Amino acid sequence: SKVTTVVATPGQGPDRPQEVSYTDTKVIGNGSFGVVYQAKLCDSGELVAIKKVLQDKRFKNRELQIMRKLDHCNIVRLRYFFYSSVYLNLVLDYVPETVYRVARHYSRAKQTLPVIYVKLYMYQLFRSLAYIHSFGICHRDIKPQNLLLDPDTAVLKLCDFGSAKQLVRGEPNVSYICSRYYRAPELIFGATDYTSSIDVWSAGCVLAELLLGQPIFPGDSGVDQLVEIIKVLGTPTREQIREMNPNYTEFKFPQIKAHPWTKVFRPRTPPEAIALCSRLLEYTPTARLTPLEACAHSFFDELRDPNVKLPNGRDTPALFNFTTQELSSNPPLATILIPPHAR
Amino acid sequence: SKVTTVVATPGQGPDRPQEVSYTDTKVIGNGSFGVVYQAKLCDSGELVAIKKVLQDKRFKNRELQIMRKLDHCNIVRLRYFFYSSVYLNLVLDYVPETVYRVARHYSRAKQTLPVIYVKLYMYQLFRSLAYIHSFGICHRDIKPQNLLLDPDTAVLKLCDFGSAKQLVRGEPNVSYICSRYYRAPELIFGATDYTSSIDVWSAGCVLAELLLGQPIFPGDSGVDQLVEIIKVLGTPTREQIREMKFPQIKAHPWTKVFRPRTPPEAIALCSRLLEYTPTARLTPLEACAHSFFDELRDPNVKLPNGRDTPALFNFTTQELSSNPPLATILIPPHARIQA
Ligand SMILES: O=C1Nc2ccccc2/C1=C1/Nc2ccccc2/C1=N\O
Ligand SMILES: O=C1Nc2ccccc2/C1=C1/Nc2ccccc2/C1=N\O
Repeated sequence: SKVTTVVATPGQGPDRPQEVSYTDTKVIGNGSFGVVYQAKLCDSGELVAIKKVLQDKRFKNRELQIMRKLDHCNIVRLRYFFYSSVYLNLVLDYVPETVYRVARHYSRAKQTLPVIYVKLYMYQLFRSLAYIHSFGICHRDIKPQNLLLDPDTAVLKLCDFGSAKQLVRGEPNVSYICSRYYRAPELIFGATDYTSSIDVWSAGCVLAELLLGQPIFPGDSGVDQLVEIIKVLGTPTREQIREMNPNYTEFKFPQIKAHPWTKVFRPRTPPEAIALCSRLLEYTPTARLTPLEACAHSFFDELRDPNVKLPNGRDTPALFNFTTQELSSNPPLATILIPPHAR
Repeated sequence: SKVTTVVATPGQGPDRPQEVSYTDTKVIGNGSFGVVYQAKLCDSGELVAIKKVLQDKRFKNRELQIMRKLDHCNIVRLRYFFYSSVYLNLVLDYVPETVYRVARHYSRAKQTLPVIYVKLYMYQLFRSLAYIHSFGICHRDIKPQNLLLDPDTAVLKLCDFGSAKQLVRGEPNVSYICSRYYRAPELIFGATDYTSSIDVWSAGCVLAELLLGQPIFPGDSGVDQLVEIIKVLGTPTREQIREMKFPQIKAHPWTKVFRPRTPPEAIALCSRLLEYTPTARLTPLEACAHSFFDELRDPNVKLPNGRDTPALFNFTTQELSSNPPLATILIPPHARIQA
């Protein structure tokens, strides 16, 4: 078949390009950004994904700059990058499924994702967030379609850093990032001074969705979304509104009082799952758990049990190889995060 | 069959309570706002819609206050309102179809609505907007699901004033109103000083959608939406952004957007509605006067089913107030013939 050879620059290390050959190209994803292809490396026979985007030569691609610095087991790895035509081509790890597709399979089969997988996937997402956040980097587009999954190993990898940005105190950021159902209230209210905790709200929406079988805060307009949020969290206090967006414009919302979180999910739902959701989906941004505190939550204790296994009989992926960087926001959590048996 | 009798206040006359009895109730629409039912009046056997929403005792319902003052052939009429349980119930005209349902029928059959209907529906939507805007009222949620249609008469009625508000110069307004695909760029950018022209952008999105067979500016995030907009309008100039980090793609020949044989006037109207600079967009009245609607002003025009078109020229002074001289185009010669 058609073999393409290019001279590409390695994602990490010194800037020393090498000839790379690949074949068996085919589309696997789209979006406004550009196209994602699957390809096979002639050398190793390995499958990789190539994300191709139009690049204005007069400026540095921000996604590329962020990817060159990331190195984590729960984030898709940038293997190489090269230019063609002008297009920037990001050669990344290929993962065969997404949380989006898997949840949809269960959904239209009238089944819910077994909790052991909800635990595994969410724990790995929080690890990836603790890592990028320790560098001040906010993903800003956490949603099921951006959570890659390997069906057999149960490994999850965060992808698509096209909206990612280092958030700096006092510097304004656009409020129009983040996909519909996963946007934190402060973004809906138009704040430009938000923090990385908007990713935590997004992660809480994904957890709730996996437990429920459908999005927890749907709506075609910001108003409709806020109504679904109010039905569950109750009406925001004047103080809470202040904390979300210092410059709120003022709207009249029907004063509704908190709907018992336990009344939200089906009866069999683990109580720890519900408590974690309530600590993630909070109006006050600073009141939400940090990613690391989420990883340490009791909902994930089963993952720390010495004898846990995947339903397919294999062992769980690596869950405890935390680095100092990863733990930097709160070192003492290591006593919970790294169980007695792990190494 | 269960019959409900309530004592209700008339939509607009003097406050003379009336006894209203209805039956055969069923949900025809839902939403975060409140449920809309269809019901049958016992006496005349006529169908009506009942929109029921929770009513706080802190404020009087804004949709209710706005609808008590509206009277127009292209806006659904508030007949009565009454409270129950506390719920506010608005009794309104019933229309059997929506642009949303009609467009979906054609779309999933790989066809587009015949252009004569695009003309009729869009013209009537622009008339309804010229009317509410002449009172400074902005709908703020123009979308296919809020455009009611009568299949046989081709009459269109604007509905759902749950987001509507009188916009006053210098007063801030929330930027989180309006549905996803139909939001003006300035709302996506978070402006709180927008004008009624956000309804015009929304109307342009509906026209483009009816011509195309699918939404013209889809996207799950504001960023994705802006990229689809830029692909068509080109990159906003610094000045345009002011009036309201993306790749500098240029101006896309709107002609490349629609299928071959799409009327050139349809394309020109779309380009004058979907403009970055809000003040640069046509006003509703100017849109009605656009050449894309000339066929509706032809003395011999008929609906495909053979019936005559609905009333299109009975403009009032209020309706024309934003630009009286347009009447020389809006009211065709044959519509001025003496009785
Ligand atoms: O394996 C992958 N590596 C990536 C790196 C960056 C962006 C996407 C991907 C990607 C993807 N893998 C998929 C498997 C099934 C359906 C969609 C995708 C996808 N993308 O839609
Ligand atoms: O006939 C109507 N009068 C209304 C007044 C206010 C709000 C809605 C309506 C309304 C509606 N008519 C419909 C016909 C088919 C599907 C949905 C609707 C609907 N609404 O979804």
